[PDB]
Amino acid sequence: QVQLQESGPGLVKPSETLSLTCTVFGGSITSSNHYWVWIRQPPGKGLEWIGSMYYSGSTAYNPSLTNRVTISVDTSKNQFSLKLSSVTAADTAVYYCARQIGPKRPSQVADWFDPWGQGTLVTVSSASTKGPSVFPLAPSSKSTSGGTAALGCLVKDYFPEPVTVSWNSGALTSGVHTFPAVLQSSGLYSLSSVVTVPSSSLGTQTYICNVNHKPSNTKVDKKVEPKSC
Amino acid sequence: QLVQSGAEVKKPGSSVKVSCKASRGTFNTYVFTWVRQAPGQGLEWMGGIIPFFGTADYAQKFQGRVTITADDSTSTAYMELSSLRSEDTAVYYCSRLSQWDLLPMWGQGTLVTVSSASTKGPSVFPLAPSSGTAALGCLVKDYFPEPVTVSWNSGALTSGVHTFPAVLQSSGLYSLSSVVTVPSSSLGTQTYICNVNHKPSNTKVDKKVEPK
Amino acid sequence: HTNLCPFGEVFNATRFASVYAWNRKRISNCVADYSVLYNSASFSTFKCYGVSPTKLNDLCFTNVYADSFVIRGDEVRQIAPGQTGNIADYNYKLPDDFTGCVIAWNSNNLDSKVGGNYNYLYRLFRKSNLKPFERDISTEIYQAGSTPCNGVKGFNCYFPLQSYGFQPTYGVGYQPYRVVVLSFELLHAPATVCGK
Amino acid sequence: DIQLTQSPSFLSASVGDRVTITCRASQGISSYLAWYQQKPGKAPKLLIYAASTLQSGVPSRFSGSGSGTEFTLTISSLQPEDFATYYCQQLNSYPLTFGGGTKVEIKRTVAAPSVFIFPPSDEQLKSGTASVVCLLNNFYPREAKVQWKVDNALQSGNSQESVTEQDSKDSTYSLSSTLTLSKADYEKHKVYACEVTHQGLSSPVTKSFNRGEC
Amino acid sequence: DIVMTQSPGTLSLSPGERATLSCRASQSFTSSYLAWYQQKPGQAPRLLIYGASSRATGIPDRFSGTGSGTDFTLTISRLEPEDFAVYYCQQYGTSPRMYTFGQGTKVDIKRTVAAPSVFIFPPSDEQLKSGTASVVCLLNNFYPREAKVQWKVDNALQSGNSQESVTEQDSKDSTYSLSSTLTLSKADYEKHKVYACEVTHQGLSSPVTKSFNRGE
Ligand SMILES: *[C@@H]1O[C@H](CO[C@@H]2O[C@@H](C)[C@@H](O)[C@@H](O)[C@@H]2O)[C@@H](O[C@@H]2O[C@H](CO)[C@@H](O[C@@H]3O[C@H](CO[C@H]4O[C@H](CO)[C@@H](O)[C@H](O)[C@@H]4O)[C@@H](O)[C@H](O)[C@@H]3O)[C@H](O)[C@H]2NC(C)=O)[C@H](O)[C@H]1NC(C)=O
Repeated sequence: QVQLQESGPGLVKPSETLSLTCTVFGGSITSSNHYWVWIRQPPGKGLEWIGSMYYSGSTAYNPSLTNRVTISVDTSKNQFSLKLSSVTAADTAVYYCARQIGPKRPSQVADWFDPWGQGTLVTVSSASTKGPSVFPLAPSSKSTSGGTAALGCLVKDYFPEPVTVSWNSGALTSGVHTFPAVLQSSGLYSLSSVVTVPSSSLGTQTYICNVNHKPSNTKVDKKVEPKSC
Repeated sequence: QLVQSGAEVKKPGSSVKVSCKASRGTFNTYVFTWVRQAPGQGLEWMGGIIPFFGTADYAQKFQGRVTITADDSTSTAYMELSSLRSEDTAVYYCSRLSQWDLLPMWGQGTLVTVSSASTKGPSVFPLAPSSGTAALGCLVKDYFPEPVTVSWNSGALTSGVHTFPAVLQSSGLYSLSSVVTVPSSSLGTQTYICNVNHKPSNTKVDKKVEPK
Repeated sequence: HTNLCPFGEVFNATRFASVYAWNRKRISNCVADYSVLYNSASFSTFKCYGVSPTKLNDLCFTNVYADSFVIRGDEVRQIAPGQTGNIADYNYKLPDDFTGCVIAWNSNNLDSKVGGNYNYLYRLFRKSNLKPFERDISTEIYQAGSTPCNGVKGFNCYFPLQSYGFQPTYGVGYQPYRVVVLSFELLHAPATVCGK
Repeated sequence: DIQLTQSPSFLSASVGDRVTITCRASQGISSYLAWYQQKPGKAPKLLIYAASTLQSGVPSRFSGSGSGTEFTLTISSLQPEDFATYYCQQLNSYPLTFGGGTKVEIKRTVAAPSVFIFPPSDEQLKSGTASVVCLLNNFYPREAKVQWKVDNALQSGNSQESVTEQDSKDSTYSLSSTLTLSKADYEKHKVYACEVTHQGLSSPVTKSFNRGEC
Repeated sequence: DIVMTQSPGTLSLSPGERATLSCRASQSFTSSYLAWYQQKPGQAPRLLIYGASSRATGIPDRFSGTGSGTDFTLTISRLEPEDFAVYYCQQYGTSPRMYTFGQGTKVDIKRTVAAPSVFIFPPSDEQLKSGTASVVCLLNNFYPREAKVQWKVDNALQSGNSQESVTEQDSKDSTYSLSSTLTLSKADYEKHKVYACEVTHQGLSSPVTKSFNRGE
């Protein structure tokens, strides 16, 4: 099973150069019947093909991206990269790397994408990077006798997107809702991640939210307990 | 993938002969040419030879002084430069072509130094700062051969340090200068020492720069 | 003479010509080696007709012609005397008494684009077969029906040239191949291309 | 440049309904079309290629058909996990282009929201800013109304909302409303409450706490 | 011979831009070829493009080559930091006589105009004991590389008794530094009193002079 694991900075200042890298797993990059591509999706918009590349060097770029796109391959590291210069706010998008199947015969049905990378959000902004502050959203003292209570974490004042939130190192996913971030008037993002648990477990089960913000190298593990009075 | 002979050191008026061995017997289909490059300068073509015929041509600036030969039995080309002068100090390259492709193969180059050949150490003189930021340095003068290494405060002071590439004087010796810019307040409360090491002469000089 | 024959300027051509517009190079007044051709292992196809490659270094010729073009793998077979096909009939034909050598190698790493290299063309339609060493570069609209094509493409009105796909993912029979056809003539004149 | 027009832009169908999405190309591309399924936060997933060939690992309820200019993607029995945005892609000419996408919403029975209110933590009040969060959990449909009352004074202009995408298992939504105040303004008033109205509710629901009181 | 001329002399570009270098021949390439080389400080020339439009082995695909006859071009789509060096073009041929080089083109990391900080250094009392005087003039951190130094000894412009040395472009502020050394004998040094070096640079609205009085 071929896998693609992309990496790179999620924040690029205007007029600078975007740079991302995709690492191929479970298969060699010197494939004689596949292309290595990049596809971007602006927030709330459709998909746009950026370019495709064969391991031996050849490229085909989207003419809508002028001459500011360059894809490169590192056969010795099983990697292929993307570079986009003179970036503007119109370049803020989630960038995917993917594998395109090439045709073996003239006029053969090919050129679809499988598999894809997970997607990396790159924000074009001169604004400085800020890591978030994690505040607990404690379950109410009232709650119920043996019903269900709600608790969560408040991830406030960070830039740029995104942050990732998990609960109990990934051992808590049932009933979890991580809301999309809202852009506050201060220019910084903020979101909350909540989870509904039975009220009887509030004294016998720990709940830690795992907040990760790669643009600021921030990792916060915050415990959410019932508030004491 | 040509292989040239080792570096040479010659006195003025003498001659030097540099070899260029071709990888196996690829000889005859080739034209071999010699290109030299003085330190920090560009590339200059000296001449060429067609091995299978022994026909050699030269640049008029070198005609007479340079003789290019070739031996088909050993897959080696030769360049002899006579009446050497200080201006002939350069790295000399052999390069070739191929009958059935257009591709330039180059040798690794041969350094030929034409000057009074001794092994001597440099004299280090201080460049004293003038009486918000001031400059000071050391004058590493009259040494041979290349190179020398210079550090400040034994590696502690690196910010604002400029060690210039050495120049070859008419005496045949090298001169090098290494300077550093520091705030003017620290002149009376910070000792600056340049560390000059010349391995060919086993030279280790620690010279302290003084504000007069 | 003394000068070597510029085979480096035909084999190492950064760009080769399309087979319908095959490039011909005239070789004259030079010492033609022949060791490194038959000694280089880059070539996928090396077949000589009318003469032997070993007995070629010690033989004189008045002129030597170097014809070079690009086709696909399964069409390399047609670069030989007495062959038939789209290339042999409409693009490049060798005579039945051909005296020379055909040299071909896979150039997929050079003549393929990930969007498909559509610069190499071949003639698909022609009213008659090419006779030996003929070069046809006309782009006249092929009238395949009664209706006179008024120079406009359409129904029963073709463009006579078709484009190779040439994508690096193509099968070996459809990947690009660069071909060099060395023909040796011995006219009634002192000779200029001999060798070794 | 080949342009792909995808109709409709949005659609909402019930579980078990038969859904049909149309992709119309600006020119005839024979059968050089592929379909993709993109769930929220995930990369697009290949469903159909060559207009009608199903990708290994896709439920049989998905199917594609069409030739030339018009193509259709059909989900014979819509499931809750099928909430996604579906894209078509021409694979005939460069540059490679996608359609605009068809966002498919699930229509289920009405579900009233569970309401919770969270006071600002003592750790945040130390920073000088107070955030009061109100949670509306697992409700359908998406439309909901949240009013903030501070000492029975309706607030406006100091609250932002955020709605999760449709859940892939029960097809519900969740909403969070954050009331941002200064530490000084937070300590001036006492009763904080968010009033919720949603189709599944039958009288408005108000969750409230008293500042400082346990 | 065939004269090969390159342009521009210095190509001042920011990392990430597209570089364009020209190579002109005195006569149309009848039976000649063309290659492009890259040379970094203290290294041998490295082949980039040959046959006008053939990428050598290992050279990145951002390096391109075009041209025909008398005019040729070396195009770098996106300039990388490892690409800031000197570039040469050489024409070759089947025979030996052809080979000629161009004068080279320096591709440096572009910057705003920066005027040099000028310092002058009298000869140390230790060197005066040796019978030779060396006066040094430092031009610190400037851009572009082009600079002019003139030595004046009691208002007498010096010539033929000075040598210069220029550092590589700095990896942090992208500026150059120059060192010029005036060499006089100890006898000739004490016959004059005022020693100064006049610096002319694009960043200076007028030539700056830094002097010292022999003694004080
Ligand atoms: C134009 O011609 C050049 C040069 O052709 C070479 O010489 C002729 C006479 C024939 O012998 C060819 O087979 C030779 O290649 C061609 O460039 C070559 O391209 C190939 C790829 O197709 C390159 O292969 C690489 O080789 C690397 C290591 O090479 C080692 O051996 C060579 C001996 O040739 C030696 O020079 C080198 O120092 C190494 O020791 C290897 O790391 C890499 O992965 C790859 O395999 C080859 O290197 C190129 N030649 C040279 C000398 O580098 C062009 O392909 C040709 N173009 C056309 C259109 O024909």
